[PDB]
Amino acid sequence: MERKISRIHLVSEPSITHFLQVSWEKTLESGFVITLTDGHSAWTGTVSESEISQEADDMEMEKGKYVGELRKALLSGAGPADVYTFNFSKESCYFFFEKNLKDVSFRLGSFNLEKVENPAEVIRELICYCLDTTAENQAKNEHLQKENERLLRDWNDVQGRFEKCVSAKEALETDLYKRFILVLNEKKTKIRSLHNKLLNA
Amino acid sequence: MERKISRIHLVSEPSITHFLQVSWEKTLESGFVITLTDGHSAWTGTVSESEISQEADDMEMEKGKYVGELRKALLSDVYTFNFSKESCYFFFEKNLKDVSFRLGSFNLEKVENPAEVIRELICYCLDTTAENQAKNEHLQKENERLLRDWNDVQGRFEKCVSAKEALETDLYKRFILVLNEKKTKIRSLHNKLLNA
Amino acid sequence: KISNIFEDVEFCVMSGTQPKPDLENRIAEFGGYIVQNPGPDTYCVIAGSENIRVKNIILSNKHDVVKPAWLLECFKTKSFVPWQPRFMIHMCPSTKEHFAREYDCYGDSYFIDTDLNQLKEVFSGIKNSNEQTPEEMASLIADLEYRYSWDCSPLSMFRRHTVYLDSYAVINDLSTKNEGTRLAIKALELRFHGAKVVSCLAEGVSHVIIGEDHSRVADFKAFRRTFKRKFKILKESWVTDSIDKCELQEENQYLI
Repeated sequence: MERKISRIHLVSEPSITHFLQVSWEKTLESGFVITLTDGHSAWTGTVSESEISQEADDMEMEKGKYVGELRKALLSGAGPADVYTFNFSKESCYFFFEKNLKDVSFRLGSFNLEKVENPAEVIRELICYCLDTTAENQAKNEHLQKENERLLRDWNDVQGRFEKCVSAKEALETDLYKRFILVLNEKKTKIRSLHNKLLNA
Repeated sequence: MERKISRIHLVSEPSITHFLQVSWEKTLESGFVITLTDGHSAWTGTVSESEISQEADDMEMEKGKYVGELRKALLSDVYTFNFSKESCYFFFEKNLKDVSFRLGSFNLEKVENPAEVIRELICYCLDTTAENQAKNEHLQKENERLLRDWNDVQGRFEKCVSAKEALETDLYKRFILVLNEKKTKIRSLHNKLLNA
Repeated sequence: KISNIFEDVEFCVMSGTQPKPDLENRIAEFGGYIVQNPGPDTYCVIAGSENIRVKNIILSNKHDVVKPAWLLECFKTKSFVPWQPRFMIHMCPSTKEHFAREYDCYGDSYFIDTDLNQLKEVFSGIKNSNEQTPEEMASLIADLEYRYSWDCSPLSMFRRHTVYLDSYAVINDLSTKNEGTRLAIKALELRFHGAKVVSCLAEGVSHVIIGEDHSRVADFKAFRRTFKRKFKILKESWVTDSIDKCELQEENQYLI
């Protein structure tokens, strides 16, 4: 049972921010509930598996495609390209939203909202969930950033140690050789001297 | 400009949730704005740099565990909030084991947009939340990549150490055979000397 | 046909088949005679691989058995290359004694200084043997560095240390190993610079190395009251600081 609060702007209200909360179970295509609010009031409504299918049919558009568009419009899924438009009458409580492509506006779907009776309260619930959300993602960030640090220091550290070790190892054989030759040739100094004295014996 | 947001209760209304929000500029010490809401109405209050440090003087105290008592008590079983909408007096007091005493109390003065205030605050969450999500995704893929590499260097360093261990052993093994042959020879000749 | 350095020289080629009849053919185009089994005038047998006639020819000691690479320098130099240990698979008594006057049994002169070249070549015929245990190699190595003052060499900086790294959530319990740890990398560094590293804390470890988790420190110091030989407990940064200045820092800085 996912939900998704997304902040929008109404065409009616250029400067004033508004919040769209959708909510469902996990598809969008199975239907969804849909509160708007502005701080100060709160409107709701429900869409259904089949209303969606009909809407798509109206647009002569393949169903995955259409739901594609729905997620991007309703869930802040928008690409850089994508421009979406949101329209609401307080008065008629009608919600429609559209996409804007080659300077045409293409309606993407509509809603019947029903102004809500308990306003300051669903606002409460809403904005408790956001505190919980922001706190979770905060804490997960603190953790990921600390692992990132750990990891970056430890990778830098093996890289250097490792390469210093590959050099030393590559110079080792000859190095041993050289230590071995001085020792054996000192032995041979001693062989020569004893042998010569034995000659003179 | 720093800030911090915080769910609370009042004893005045035990059964529901409110929000206190504390904002300040580069420190809590410059002074600060503080705001409270039920989800419906707008309460605000400005307590700044001059009567901030006059608190710890009319109490003679370390700003230290005042300032720090407040920030524990404010920026987030046992503080206790009480406010009245008519006066605007907001007080809190530190509740102890079998004593109790007084901690703080703004004489607030509320404002006219209960929406402009709920707007900044829902936004804050969403902006702060969406920002972290992006970073968390990048960090997460960065960290899998750093661990992969780390694991690879580890396996190549393991082989380089085995190779170094094997290279010495093999080479000492063939040294000690040859060195020994010089000492045995040195022994004959020494003995054979002493005898001629 | 192509030469006669070998003319009037009789050869047995037993192995082979670098191939037994190739070489007999080649011998034969250098003027030389082949003979199916050895005899009072055969000059030497040639010996590519271990074998029945061969293994046996060695067990008698009439003949003296030489590697195919000798003939191939003769063929390549068009000359009758003097025998050098590096050529001999086995020596008949008379020839053994002639070469035991100037040379080791591996081929090092008694009397003439070796070389990089010349000793590589000596080293180059031996494969060992196993006659040697890691613990064993260690001491031999260690005493030779001590003998020769090689014991401060970096790559040997730690031979004398026997070290337990705190890599197990339960001391000495191999199945509690914490893997992919800064401490896993310290075992590699210690081993690479000569250390003996041990997966078991027991009498004879001279050092134990902690990183950031001190959770087992007190178990260690508790273990060590029961030891005779009283290990040190050291910080990981001991090993790094020692390797970074290419010699032992030491220890009392890094205690515990």
